[PDB]
Amino acid sequence: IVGGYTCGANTVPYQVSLNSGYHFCGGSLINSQWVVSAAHCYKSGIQVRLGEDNINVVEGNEQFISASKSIVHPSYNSNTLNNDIMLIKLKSAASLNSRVASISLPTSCASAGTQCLISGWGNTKSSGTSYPDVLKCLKAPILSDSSCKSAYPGQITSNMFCAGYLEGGKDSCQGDSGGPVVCSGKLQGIVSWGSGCAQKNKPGVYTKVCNYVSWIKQTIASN
Ligand SMILES: *[B@]1(C2=[C][C]=C([C]SC([N])=[N])[C]=[C]2)O[C]([O])C(=O)O1
Ligand SMILES: [Ca+2]
Repeated sequence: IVGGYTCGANTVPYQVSLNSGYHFCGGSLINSQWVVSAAHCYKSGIQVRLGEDNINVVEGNEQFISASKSIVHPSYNSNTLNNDIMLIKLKSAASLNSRVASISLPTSCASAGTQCLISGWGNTKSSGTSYPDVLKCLKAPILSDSSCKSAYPGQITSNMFCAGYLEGGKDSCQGDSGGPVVCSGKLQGIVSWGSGCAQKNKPGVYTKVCNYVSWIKQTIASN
C-alpha cells in the first residue's frame, strides 16, 4: 500500500497473509474454513496466516493453518486477469475471535463513489521498494466504469472495477495481491492488477466479488 496508513494491530481481522516460506499474497477469511484470494496468487504449499499484524514477529494472536485445497475459478484467464479469484480451504477450522474474524460476502454490488478499505503488506513506494512489517490500509473510492475503462482501454471486463485516485500517490502495490477491498462491511474486491503503483491515471483494478457469490457458495457447499 502506497500513501496509506498503519491500520493498527488486528483492526482488519479478516486479512490473511499467504505464506510459502515468505509472505507472497494477501487474502480474506470468509468463514472458519475458507479464504478468498486472487487466482494469480495460486501456488502449492500455502500456509494461511491469520491474526497477523507484524508478519516477521510472533506477537501472540496468530493462527498458522496449512491449506488443504485451492480452487481457482473455472474461467480464470491469467493473461487478461478475467475471473481473478480463488478459494483456499484450511486443513482445520480457524478459531474465530476478536482478532480473527470472517468478512461477509456481498449481496449487491457496490456503487461508484463508495469508499472502501484496501489492506496489505505490499510495497509502500511508487518508485523503489520498501516493505512494511505491519499491516497497511488505504481508504479509496470506487471509480466510475467509464473512468476505469478510459484508464485501461480495451482491458476492463464486467468482472473488474477500479478504485483509487486518478492523480496517483495512493494505491495498492506489489505484495498486496489477493487482498481485500471492503466496502460497507462487505468483501467487494480482490487486489488484482494495475500498471505500476500509485501512477497518475492508473488506479488499481479489482476483481468484482459480487459476480462470484453464487460460485463461492456452491463451491464451499461441496468441498
Ligand atoms: B500482487 C499485486 C499487487 C498490487 C496490484 C495492484 S497494482 C495498482 N496499481 N493498484 C496487484 C497485484 O502481484 C504480485 O503477484 C504480489 O504478491 O502482489
Ligand atoms: Ca506476527
